[PDB]
Amino acid sequence: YAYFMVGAMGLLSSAGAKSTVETFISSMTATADVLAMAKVEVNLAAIPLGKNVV
Amino acid sequence: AEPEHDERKRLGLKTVIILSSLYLLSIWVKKFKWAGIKTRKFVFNPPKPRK
Amino acid sequence: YTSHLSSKTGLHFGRLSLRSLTAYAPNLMLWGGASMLGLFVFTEGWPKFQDTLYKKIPLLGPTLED
Amino acid sequence: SFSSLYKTFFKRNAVFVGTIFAGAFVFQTVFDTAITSWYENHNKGKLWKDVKARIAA
Amino acid sequence: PQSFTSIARIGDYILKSPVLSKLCVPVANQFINLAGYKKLGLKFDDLIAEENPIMQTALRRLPEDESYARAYRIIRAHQTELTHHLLPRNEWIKAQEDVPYLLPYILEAEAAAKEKDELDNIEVSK
Amino acid sequence: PQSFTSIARIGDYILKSPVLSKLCVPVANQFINLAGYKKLGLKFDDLIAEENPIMQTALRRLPEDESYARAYRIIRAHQTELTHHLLPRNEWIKAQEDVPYLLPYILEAEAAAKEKDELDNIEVSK
Amino acid sequence: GPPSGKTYMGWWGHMGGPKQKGITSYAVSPYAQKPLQGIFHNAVFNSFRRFKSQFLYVLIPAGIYWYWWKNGNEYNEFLYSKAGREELERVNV
Amino acid sequence: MAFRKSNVYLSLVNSYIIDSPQPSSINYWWNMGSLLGLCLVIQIVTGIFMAMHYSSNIELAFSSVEHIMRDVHNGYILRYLHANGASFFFMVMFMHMAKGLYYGSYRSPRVTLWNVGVIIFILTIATAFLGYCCVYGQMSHWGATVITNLFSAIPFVGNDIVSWLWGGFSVSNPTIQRFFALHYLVPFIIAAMVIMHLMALHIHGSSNPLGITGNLDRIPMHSYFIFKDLVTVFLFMLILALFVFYSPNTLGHPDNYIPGNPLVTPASIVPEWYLLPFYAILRSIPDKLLGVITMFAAILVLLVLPFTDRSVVRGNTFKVLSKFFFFIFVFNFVLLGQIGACHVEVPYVLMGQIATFIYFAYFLIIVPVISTIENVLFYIGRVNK
Amino acid sequence: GCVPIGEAGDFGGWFCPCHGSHYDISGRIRKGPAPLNLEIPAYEFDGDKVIVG
Ligand code: HEM
Ligand code: HEM
Ligand SMILES: COc1c(O)c(C)c(C/C=C(\C)CC/C=C(\C)CC/C=C(\C)CC/C=C(/C)CC/C=C(\C)CCC=C(C)C)c(O)c1OC
Ligand code: FES
Repeated sequence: YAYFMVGAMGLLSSAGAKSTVETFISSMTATADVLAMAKVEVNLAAIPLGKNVV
Repeated sequence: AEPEHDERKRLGLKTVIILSSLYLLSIWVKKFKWAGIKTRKFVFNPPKPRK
Repeated sequence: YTSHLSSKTGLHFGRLSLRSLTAYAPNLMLWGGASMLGLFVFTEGWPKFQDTLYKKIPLLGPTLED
Repeated sequence: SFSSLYKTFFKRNAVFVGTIFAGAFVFQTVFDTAITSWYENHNKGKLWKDVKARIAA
Repeated sequence: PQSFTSIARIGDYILKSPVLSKLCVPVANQFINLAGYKKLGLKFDDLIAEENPIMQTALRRLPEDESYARAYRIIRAHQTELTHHLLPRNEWIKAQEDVPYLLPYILEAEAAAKEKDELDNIEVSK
Repeated sequence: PQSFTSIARIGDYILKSPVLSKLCVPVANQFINLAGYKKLGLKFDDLIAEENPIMQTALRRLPEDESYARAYRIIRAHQTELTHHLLPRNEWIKAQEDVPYLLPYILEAEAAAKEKDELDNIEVSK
Repeated sequence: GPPSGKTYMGWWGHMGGPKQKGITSYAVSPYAQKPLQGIFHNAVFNSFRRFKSQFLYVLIPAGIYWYWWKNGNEYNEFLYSKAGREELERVNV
Repeated sequence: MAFRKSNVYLSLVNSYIIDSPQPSSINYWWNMGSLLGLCLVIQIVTGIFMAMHYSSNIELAFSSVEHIMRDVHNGYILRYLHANGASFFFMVMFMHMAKGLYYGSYRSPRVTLWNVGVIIFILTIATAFLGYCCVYGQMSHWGATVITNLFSAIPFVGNDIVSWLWGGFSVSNPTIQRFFALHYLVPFIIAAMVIMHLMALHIHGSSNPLGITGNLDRIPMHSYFIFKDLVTVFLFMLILALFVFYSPNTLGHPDNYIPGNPLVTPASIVPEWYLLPFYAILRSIPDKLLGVITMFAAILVLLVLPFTDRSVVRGNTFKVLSKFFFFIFVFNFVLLGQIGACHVEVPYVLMGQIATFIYFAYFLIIVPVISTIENVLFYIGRVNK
Repeated sequence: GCVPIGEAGDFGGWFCPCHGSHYDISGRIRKGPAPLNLEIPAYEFDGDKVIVG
């Protein structure tokens, strides 16, 4: 019984610690506004032969 | 003002339940291992007055 | 034993002996097992690790749908 | 008898920690699912899941 | 911190006079009984701060048979305060048993220390 | 860290062979001459470090006179290096008097330490 | 404080080094000493003898690596000097 | 009992500063290390006074540095002092390590000190890279991108971890904000590690240059050695002033003074002077995983130098071959940095690969065989029969 | 992850300034620690223009 109480404490503490670590780490991950997908258009008809367009 | 209420309340409910359970468990364990000293006794038997 | 007892010396790098390692082999083996078990426990948000965890346990963890 | 349970689970710390972690994992998942379900059905028509169906016609 | 020489002077002055005694001793006993240490097992020869050097010398001067009793009283008090109960109303300290045995061992040492600390700042004498 | 059992074995093997001895004695002498420690006033029986407990046991076995002389030599070396000078060319440690006085007190204890580290891991035998 | 582990050096009075006897250190005090007793003789002579006694130990490595670096450089600029088709392609390619 | 040993707040300073039995024969390198610590503290102070007037955006980070260098009363002194104090800090850091290698300090008594020191080293390299990213010049941005992409070598977790640390698909506001916050934080952790280094040091004191026991005579720090640290720090302060006033841009490169532009790259991408040795070995071995692992191998080898040398006689003052090999090692290091700074061409690749081989070999195999030769020669020469 | 310089290298294509990845005119690694060729993004041509996203 005593060890089962200690184990319940350990299990709940582990769940809580995992959740807190998840919160703290995912606070540093990519934000929402940094998720802008970029579409670009290039005038190929204006590109000369011996030139690189970037 | 805070387009984050739904998940805030859900998370709060989860945290409250987890913490209340852990509080009760901790109360129990403190009552447990502290009992090793709370129930002790002392029987003072004075020594023989020799010096 | 008259007279020499024919002692033999076990292999050892100072302190650890072959006997101790033989005794501890399953212990460390499933200690590594438990360590990786806890590692799976700790990680849950990685889409790669979540994707890996979804298939191996399909009767307990079918939680991906919106 | 509980002697078997003790000598298979709580005699050895390695298995004890393994079981505590596995139980933590399964508990976390099932607990999250249950709490989300309860918080959901507790508000019928207050969550966008049914509003998106109601608006559709 | 406040030496027991001044306390002794004020106490003698208050107690010697009849009218102030009659007006002040009735409330002192009620004050002590309402204080609290009496029931929990403390004698007033123990509750004082016992860390400053002059009290340290006084403690060093105590005979064995009182130091041991003081040790028992303080440890039992620690225990009972730990368990949040109170002692049963049979092993308390009676009204007539709160006798000060540690007071003279403080007054003598305090007088010696005070009248030695002054002796250095002596004058040419005349 | 490297025991003197292996060093002694290698040394005896090199010295026993006559041709290899004729090959390696002159280079050894010239090396120890250019080593730069005879002049400043050191015997090689001191340069060995004093962190291993076996070294502590070795020193604790020394007689009084050698320990005192070693102390004098080491402190004088400290001072002379502090000055940046070298000793005068009268007390340079002569080659013929670089006797080994401490090696046996290393080997005698090293053998005991090795057999202690071995005998613990004995087998039941037959 | 709790007792600590064994140590080969202590504080003043319990250094723990081997006990010595017969050593007799002297002094002169700094005020009545005229600090720069030797300031040019000691300087020049000791500096030059110490430079002599530890000269090779830096001359040899520095010279070795300088020769190496010079050879590498000279080959490098020989590569990019009217030799990019005959010498470059036989090692680079 | 004297008040110098009663008050705890002052008892500590007594035990570490006022009275500590340093050995008699100490040369100027221990003072070199103390000067190093004082350089750290002046760097921290001027860094705080720098940050009180520094923005933290990415469109407003270069403007902040030009503002602090041009349009603030007595400001450019601060910025050049921070930069050149860092460069001198790395100079003295390498000098302190070289002394440690040479004189036998890394040996058994202070393995913990050696470990804490190499931890401080990797921390310091991280701090310098972070700060060098804080400027967001032209080449600094490329360096940040390269290092934050180094971790992509790890299998399986190669794109998740970078996407976490980088905080985005490209170097942008979160990246620089994160880098600046870390660059501010980590020096305090360095200070904590310095405290740990001191505690692990004082347990057994310093070592004699002769490699001999120092438990015979000793003299206190203050009134003898405090003046030695004072003179060496006066020398450092004057040389640093010479750099920070007369010739400011000599311990660096003239590319940080360029607005960030993820469109073009300089002709040659080079780190600052104190990283070229740890950059040549990257071009050395042409496997991405091999390079990423071999950097940390180049540090772990310093970790494993203890219980590798096996000469019973500490130090390299009395081992001609060992000290000659040490000097060829130090010239190897400088040659490695130089060969890194120059471009990758036909002879240079062979130069660098041979340099890496002989460098790692000196750490691994040269030291033990040379040590055994030294021990056996010493044993045979002085004995006759 | 550092831009190769155009019209430079050992194969007339691209050269990594960081540690020398010689990308041919096709765009494949020849010499250098780079283990993969340079990945080609998705695109859809539309007449005299093109869109990439
Ligand atoms: C913040 C950086 C550091 C500080 C402040 C520091 C501080 C000190 C101090 C005060 C000493 C005593 C004498 C001296 O000043 O040199 C010392 C000695 C020493 N330090 Fe450090 N140190 C630092 C970095 C390192 C590093 C990175 C290493 C090794 C990787 C190291 C290894 C040593 C060693 C071996 C000694 C030996 C002293 C002896 O043998 O006599 N230190 N350090
Ligand atoms: C902890 C306090 C510190 C602060 C507040 C601080 C702040 C700064 C700032 C603002 C810059 C310039 C930012 C930029 O140019 O955009 C900088 C640069 C730098 N810092 Fe720090 N710093 C601190 C500590 C350190 C330490 C401890 C070191 C290394 C020992 C260090 C090394 C550098 C280096 C090398 C640069 C070079 C980049 C440039 O020249 O600006 N800093 N620091
Ligand atoms: C592209 O050309 C190059 C180039 O090729 C190379 C090699 C380099 C050289 C660069 C390097 C060698 C990179 C080295 C840099 C690092 C290793 C830094 C990496 C970053 C970190 C390690 C972050 C550290 C931050 C922390 C907060 C550490 C965490 C702290 C902990 C865990 C302690 C917690 C505290 C307590 C009390 C427990 C260049 O700079 C460069 O550009 C010119
Ligand atoms: S970045 Fe391409 S080889 Fe260096």
